[PDB]
Amino acid sequence: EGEQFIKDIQREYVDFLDDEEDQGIYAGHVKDMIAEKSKRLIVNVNDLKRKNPQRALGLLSNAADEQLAFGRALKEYASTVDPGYAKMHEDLFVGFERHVTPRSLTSIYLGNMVCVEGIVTKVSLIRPKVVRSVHYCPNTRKVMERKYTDLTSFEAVPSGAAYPTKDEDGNLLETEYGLSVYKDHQTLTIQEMPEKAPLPRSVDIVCDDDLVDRCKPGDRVQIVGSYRCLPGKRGTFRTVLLANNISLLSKELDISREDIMLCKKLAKNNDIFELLSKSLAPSIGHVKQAILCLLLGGVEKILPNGTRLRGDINVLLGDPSAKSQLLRYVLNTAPRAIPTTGRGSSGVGLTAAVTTDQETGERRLEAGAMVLADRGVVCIDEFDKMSDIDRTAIHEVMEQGRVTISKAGIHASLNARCSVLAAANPVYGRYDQYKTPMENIGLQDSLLSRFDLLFVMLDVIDSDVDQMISDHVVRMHRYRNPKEYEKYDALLHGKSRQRHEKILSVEFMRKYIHIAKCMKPKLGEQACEAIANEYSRLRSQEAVETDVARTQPITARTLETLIRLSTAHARARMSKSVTIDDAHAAIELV
Amino acid sequence: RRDYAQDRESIKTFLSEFCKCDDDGKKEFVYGSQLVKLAHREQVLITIDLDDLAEFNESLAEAVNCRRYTSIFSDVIAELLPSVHAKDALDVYIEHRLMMEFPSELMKRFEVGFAHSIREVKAQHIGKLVTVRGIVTRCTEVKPMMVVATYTCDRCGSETYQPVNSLSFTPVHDCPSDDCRVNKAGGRLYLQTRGSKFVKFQEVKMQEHSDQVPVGHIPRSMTIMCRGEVTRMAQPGDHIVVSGVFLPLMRTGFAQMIQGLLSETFLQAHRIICIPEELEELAQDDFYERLATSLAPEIYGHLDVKKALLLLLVGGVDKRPDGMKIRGNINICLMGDPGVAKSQLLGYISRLAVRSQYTTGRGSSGVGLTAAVMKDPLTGEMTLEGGALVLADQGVCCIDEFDKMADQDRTAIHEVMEQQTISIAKAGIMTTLNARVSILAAANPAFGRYNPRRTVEQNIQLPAALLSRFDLLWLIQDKPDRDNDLRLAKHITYVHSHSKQPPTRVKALDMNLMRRYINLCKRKNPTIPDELTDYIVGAYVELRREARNQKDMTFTSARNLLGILRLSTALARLRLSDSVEKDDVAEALRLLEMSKDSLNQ
Amino acid sequence: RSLCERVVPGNRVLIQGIYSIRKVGKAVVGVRAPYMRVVGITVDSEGAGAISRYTSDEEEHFRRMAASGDIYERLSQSLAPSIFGSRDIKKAITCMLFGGSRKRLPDGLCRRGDINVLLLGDPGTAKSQLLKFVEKVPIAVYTSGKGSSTDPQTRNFVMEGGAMVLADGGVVCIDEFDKMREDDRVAIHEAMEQQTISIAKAGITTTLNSRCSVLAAANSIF
DNA sequence: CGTTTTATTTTTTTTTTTAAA
Ligand SMILES: Nc1ncnc2c1ncn2[C@@H]1O[C@H](COP(=O)(O)OP(=O)(O)OP(=O)(O)O)[C@@H](O)[C@H]1O
Ligand SMILES: Nc1ncnc2c1ncn2[C@@H]1O[C@H](COP(=O)(O)OP(=O)(O)OP(=O)(O)O)[C@@H](O)[C@H]1O
Ligand SMILES: Nc1ncnc2c1ncn2[C@@H]1O[C@H](COP(=O)(O)OP(=O)(O)O)[C@@H](O)[C@H]1O
Repeated sequence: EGEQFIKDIQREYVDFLDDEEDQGIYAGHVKDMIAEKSKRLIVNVNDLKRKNPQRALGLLSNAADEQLAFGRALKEYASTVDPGYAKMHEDLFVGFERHVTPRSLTSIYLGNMVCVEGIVTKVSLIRPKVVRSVHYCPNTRKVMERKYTDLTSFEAVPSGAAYPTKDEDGNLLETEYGLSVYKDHQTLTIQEMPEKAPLPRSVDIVCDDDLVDRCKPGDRVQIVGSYRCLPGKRGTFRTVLLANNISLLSKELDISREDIMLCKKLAKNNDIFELLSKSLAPSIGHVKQAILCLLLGGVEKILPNGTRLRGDINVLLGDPSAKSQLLRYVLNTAPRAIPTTGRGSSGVGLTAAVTTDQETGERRLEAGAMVLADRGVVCIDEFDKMSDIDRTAIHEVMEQGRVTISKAGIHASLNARCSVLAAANPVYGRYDQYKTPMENIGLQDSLLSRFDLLFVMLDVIDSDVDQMISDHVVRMHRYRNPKEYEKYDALLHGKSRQRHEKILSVEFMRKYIHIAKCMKPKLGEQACEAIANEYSRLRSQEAVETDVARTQPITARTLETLIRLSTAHARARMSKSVTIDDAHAAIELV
Repeated sequence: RRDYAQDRESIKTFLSEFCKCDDDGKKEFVYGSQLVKLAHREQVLITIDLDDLAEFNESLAEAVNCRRYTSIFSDVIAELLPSVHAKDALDVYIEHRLMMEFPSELMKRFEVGFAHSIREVKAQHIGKLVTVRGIVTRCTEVKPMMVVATYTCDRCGSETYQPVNSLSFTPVHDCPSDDCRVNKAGGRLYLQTRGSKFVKFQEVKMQEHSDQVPVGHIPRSMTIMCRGEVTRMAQPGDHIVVSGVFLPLMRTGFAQMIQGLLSETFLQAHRIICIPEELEELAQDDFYERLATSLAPEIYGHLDVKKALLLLLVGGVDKRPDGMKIRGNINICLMGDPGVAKSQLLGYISRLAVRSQYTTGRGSSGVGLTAAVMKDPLTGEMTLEGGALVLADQGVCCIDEFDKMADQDRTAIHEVMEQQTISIAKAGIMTTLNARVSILAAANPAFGRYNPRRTVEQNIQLPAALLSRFDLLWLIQDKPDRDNDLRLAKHITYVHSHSKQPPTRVKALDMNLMRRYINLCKRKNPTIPDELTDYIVGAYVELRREARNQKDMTFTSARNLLGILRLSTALARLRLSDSVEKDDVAEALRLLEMSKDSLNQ
Repeated sequence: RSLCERVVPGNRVLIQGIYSIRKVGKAVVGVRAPYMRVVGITVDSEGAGAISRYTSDEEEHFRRMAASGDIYERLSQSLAPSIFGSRDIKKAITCMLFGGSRKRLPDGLCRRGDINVLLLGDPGTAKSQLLKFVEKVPIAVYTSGKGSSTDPQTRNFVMEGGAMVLADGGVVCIDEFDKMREDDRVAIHEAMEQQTISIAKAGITTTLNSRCSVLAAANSIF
């Protein structure tokens, strides 16, 4: 209770509580019946400054003390309306919503609630800390109490010390627990987004219970905070910024039950195969129809009180030089799905015996690179050259899709549902059947059903396709350009194609993803007849008429692939059903 | 706020009026039975559960802190003696101190104890007694823990009481004694272990289930401190569920490394639950083959492999002649690449076979599956920390594609071929480790899929030393069969349109029922009547002639005869009749013959 | 106070400070404190290089020469402004330094505005000193192989980065492709055909790219 | 009847281990 404005300042927030914004929009039946109980309200400064601009400054020069105050007005409001959300008498912190580079926090903004954007990194240990002391006097049996404080909450501390006893007389004095509450505390640091850099300079932050690690090191965010520094330089100094809210920018959705209604109605257009196949890479003949499932992951299967079967698909094919400018249109758009360097390790799934980092370390750098794509997908180049050590470490996966190594590190098991692609180079060029399909590459055929196809990619320059190559590839090269800035919109041959610039689009495409990746289209009465009859005739009649030439991987473990192809098709139309013509999409690979 | 006293009245009513007639059989006194079991000087720990007080009232379903209630009830019934001299060490030793003449905890003599994971463990859980399941890690051992010593003054004579709750302490000095008070007659202070009270003390780390941890998460562990009776109540790598308390840890000491209000929490224990009775129902069923019918329904046909496994499930052949033991464990080998779902049966066995394991073709090099060594200049020295193959005793560690791991890798595993012997001149020993693990070998053929021109060890590249250690070697190939894959297909798709495969051909056997029926088997040690000894030695020769009549054929070890002996008496464990007879070995030879004579025709 | 954010490495300074201290004494007897502070530095303006950090008559210089349509083949004797080589074929540089155009599309791809060119041959042709000059004639670094190329203070792991440092607008020209370790020859395949960059030492992924390119020099076979 | 408490980091040589055309 400093200079006595404090209550008047409280009143001015309480004076937030009168008419249509408060009386209609704001709280009460805006959080409490939606039932989250999380103290934190969103503040929007432009309103408070529209009411009490002096109080919009009351923070921006001294935000040391707006906080007990804000909480007080809130408990008054919520405490004088709802008796349910009132038995949590604590501070019950709030929103408080200048973006400067972590490099431009320059002695100042002290006392100010201001913004910086940057990298989540060094996401760190979690440990609670203590608020009050529910102490007891077991002879006299009075539950008395001792509150505590830190600079990280307010300015002062109590005689911050051991939980007391033998304080009054030497009577029965002991703690009582389950009531002396605690507060979840987290610590981490932030860096500037590196592209701006010409050593880029970091910052340090501290958190609390409802603010606790909303994302991960390897993500980035906008974050708003005050400033302090406690130590006494020369009776050095070092600071930290705090008093925070959260936001995040690198995600993806004004999608209530309207957008689902949008996505349903256009369902019935039957050959979406056309549309969705010509969607991402019109910059490329050729596949895209076939790409479908490497995006979709796969399908889940569990036996009662037993085991399961892995669901997702893995294929790659080709003449040298479309294969490095191709593995795209999903590497960027697909959620959190990561291809890798091409010839990479120390991170496929190994420890890499190198104990020159922290002088100890058992698991101190034990990890791989496909579990970052858990429920995603992968591609790479240079498989045609890559090592055979962790080829071993593939055969576990494509068979199982769970990683189970224990070279003394630890006896692992860890979920993964992932798919991944490969490279190629023909060690002798233009030979596919004159010589043979196989081993114009320098490759192996043990991986029969490991990947889910034997497929081919070909070319020859020609005389007859000569001007065809010219005129189409250049049709591209000048339908590349506008009116067909530095480049306006290229219309014609997407307007002679009677199209529209919000039907060939990403958020328009993944309009039909998030929900389509959620269904459970069970089987009916047709696979059962189809699959065994046909694979029975196939594995024998793939052995005649020159098609023994290209019959390298014939297995009956393929019979899962034969299903999880169409499983995507059942969610390509969101029908919890399947047809014989849905079959033909998962045979026409042939 | 609430009274911690009138509840004492409530619980007096609870335990006093405790013969709760909900069923035929409760008018007797239940906790009176446990009371007199205290009067038996037997029970030192009683137990509380939700149902017990739940019927009583509904307060204390959310009042019970879990702390004050315990000391209160303990003192409450400590002063309850409604009820013999020399029963205990200390108990009579007080009488020794009274022969010439306390808190009730110093005469402790008894105790009591009473759908979320560490990840979900929200940080407003202090004091609440909650439930979590994990996996044990880093097995350790148990030592005594003081509670309150007896620091006698000698010259004065006043056995001082230092009842303590902390984990660190400070001595008690010369005398807080009445005659050692201002009255100048005094000696010094000094404890007496005999009259002192201490308590067992087991601790180990707890790691996560690994089935919950999201896409972007890394499992972490907590600490376990279980003291007193419940010590020695879990091994490493048991998937166990614990009900206890979250409690912070007043790590007092330095005044700047602490003094943050550090709160490095820990857990307090009650119990280690880890997720004949059957005899009447075992009387309901008398059959040998139905196990294959309800074990691993997921594939139709190829029963022969399964029954070969179920034999290893069976066991029951061992002897210790000449002072030396004999290997009573079966070790199958497996070649093939069809779609078999070796991964299937491996997962099935590893689930149902209690005390199971799994390794892969390169996940464990030779030091990991066995014991190994480490390096760190921060914790002390290093140990062996044995691996899956080390740990899998009384069970099986199942390697997949042992063909492809490495050639020299065959060595240390070959060492365990002679069971229970893991020699290590690495940590200054010739240590043993008791490698008592049944072994499961499964691999794929070499380049190709059993190319008929490239013959055995022409197509294979494996030294004889390991095949000799393996009872059975099995190649699995099923060429194009027009009718074969059909049934298997519709069979597979059944649990795709459905969830449970086999209808109306057998009564399915759950993991529990399967294991229990198997639990009744191995202790027969059956009879092999004497006519077999002359007979079987003859039949063995029948092999050794048709082995030699072709010269490009398999070599033979004494284990061929030792094996064909070893298998038969085992299966009588599941015949449960102590009657090793003709069929006991005719199936042995039958299955041996089926192991062979399958690749040419 | 205000004299930070003023100075970065690779510069040349004059200064005034103080010879002052930080330690105390009477260290087998008393060894102690060097440092200085600032008062009022005065830095240098070294000649003609530093259009780097801190006219229209020159545009008249620029344009009245391009008014002449005689630049394509005229500056085919300029890029080596004082010595012989590439003479009738130096016209092919006219495309590369200006480059083509990183013509993005509505669809996925960001095309290869970056495009690469080659040289290869024996020594003695002034091939060492020619590209030596090319660093003098936009921005780059120049040597070949293992010589760019895959602290004890305040407990923060610094990482100064990769090869887009001086080349993202800058481009390079270097010898010894195969005359180099094959561990640092994956990156070239990621760098170059696409700038398919990534990071995996620690657990975070630099998604870098560049408008950069290379030339190759050679002393390979025959 | 008064006046004071408490922190360490990087490199060696052995015995372990691990890498490429
Ligand atoms: N049908 C096509 N559609 C799109 N682009 C094509 C097509 N045919 C050729 N191209 C172009 O030709 C170029 C071929 O070189 P590319 O970058 O594909 O080499 P690469 O296939 O990655 O070489 P390698 O596979 O040996 O590493 C591609 O950049 C691609 O843009
Ligand atoms: N008759 C069958 N019974 C049960 N499952 C089958 C049958 N036929 C095929 N399957 C399924 O097909 C899948 C084939 O892949 P699988 O896991 O068998 O590889 P694998 O045969 O173990 O490989 P490898 O033998 O090379 O190690 C199996 O998971 C299995 O569930
Ligand atoms: N046509 C030429 N004009 C000028 N100098 C030349 C010419 N041909 C060779 N030289 C000489 O060659 C030297 C560079 O040789 P260099 O390219 O280093 O050989 P290498 O490539 O084997 O190292 C220069 O010092 C230069 O004097």
